[PDB]
Amino acid sequence: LIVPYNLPLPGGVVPRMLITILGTVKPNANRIALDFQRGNDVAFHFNPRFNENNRRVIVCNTKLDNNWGREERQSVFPFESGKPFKIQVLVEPDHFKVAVNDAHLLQYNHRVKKLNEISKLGISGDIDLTSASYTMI
Ligand SMILES: CO[C@H]1O[C@H](CO)[C@H](O)[C@H](OCc2cc3ccccc3oc2=O)[C@H]1OC(C)=O
Ligand SMILES: [Cl-]
Repeated sequence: LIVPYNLPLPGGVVPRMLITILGTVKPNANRIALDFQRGNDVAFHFNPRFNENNRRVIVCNTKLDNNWGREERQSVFPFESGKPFKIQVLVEPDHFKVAVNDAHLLQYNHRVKKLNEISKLGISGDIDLTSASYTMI
């Protein structure tokens, strides 16, 4: 698939929706980003950074009216340059739940509450993207 890739989420997200992204991190990658969007707002930005001051960190945040909010940072970093990955995002009633390579990684409490209006997922960064799909569990 071509990156950046836009995956429509028809009628928005709902609890029990599972999104699966398969790809390979490029050698010498700098960043990956998943952006769940509500129009111009970003309800959930998930942003692995491979070199922030010589550390690897995952930054999560929300953008409202063009302004970024308070960051939530995770130091557990399961991505590896050059290697294949699987990201699964499970929508639960109170948070997005993220697993990488079948291991739980983090939860992100819903700040944007109109879940039915979060109707696009943007996938970008230094990856080769193999597939991006959703199903209901
Ligand atoms: C406060 O802004 C930083 O932190 C934000 C999260 O709190 C975003 O990750 C944002 O990134 C959004 C962003 C970065 C980007 C980088 C390359 C290409 C396209 C990009 O599109 C973006 O929205 C960051 O901004 C910078 C300089 O990386
Ligand atoms: Cl809202």
